[PDB]
Amino acid sequence: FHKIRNEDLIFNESLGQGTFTKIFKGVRREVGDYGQLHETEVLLKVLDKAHRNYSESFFEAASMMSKLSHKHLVLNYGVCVCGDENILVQEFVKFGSLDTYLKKNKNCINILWKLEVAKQLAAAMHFLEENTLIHGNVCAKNILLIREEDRKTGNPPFIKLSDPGISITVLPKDILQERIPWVPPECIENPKNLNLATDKWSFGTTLWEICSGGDKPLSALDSQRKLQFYEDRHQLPAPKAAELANLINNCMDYEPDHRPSFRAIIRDLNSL
Ligand SMILES: Nc1cnc(-c2cc(N)nc3[nH]ccc23)cn1
Repeated sequence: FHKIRNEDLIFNESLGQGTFTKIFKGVRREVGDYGQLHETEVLLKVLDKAHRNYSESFFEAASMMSKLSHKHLVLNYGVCVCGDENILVQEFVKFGSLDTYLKKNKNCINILWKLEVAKQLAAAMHFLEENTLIHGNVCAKNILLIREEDRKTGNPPFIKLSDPGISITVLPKDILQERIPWVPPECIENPKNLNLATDKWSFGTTLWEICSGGDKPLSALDSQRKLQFYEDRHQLPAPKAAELANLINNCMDYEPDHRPSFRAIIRDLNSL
């Protein structure tokens, strides 16, 4: 990772919190192409000082995202590890993450919008699958909206997949259980089972989010009941707009080896 000095970063408003992290809007002062000076809007993702012992996994997450370059993967600009800070500096995405956007625009997101976003996410995951690169935390909170749909010019929405954060292979068990049903059953059994099939399950859960208007699946269940949901081999209810429900359930297969390739997922989406 490129090293960015603290002096070149300005922290502005808080945008929220993640697992052992806090996120801010900020500005990066930099020399850009042709030697021009720029003040660039950035997302600043800060590891909590109390959780400094996760710094390797925290940065390994971003390192994953920058191993490869792709139009549907968030851009990491660098890191700031001056002083006692562990900061990831990322591109600033004006419209934020899809969990919020789906709730706020629930009245005007239709089947075609959801299909286009699902296709784009499946394209990103196919690229990761072809490169045998595990993401490990696919969810609507980690999908960023670069561009809104503009029917007046035909333009579809455009999304990117953000970094997974600290890996489920190192997080406390209680956090993994709270993350059912994004974390697949085999990873609740043994977080070391994380592998490419993990991301097919979580893609199903994310498609359920995209079809459910801001709702979080199983949010009414406490952690014990989420565990028992897996023990009883239940599936998520179909979204009211159920066009993708069979794909959701085929991806959320309790047998990891039976989950379909992202090539097959893409062919299924193109059939609709
Ligand atoms: N790479 C990223 C990631 N998230 C945002 C973002 C934008 C916004 N308008 N509100 C937000 N609220 C929380 C996060 C966020 C921006 N850029």
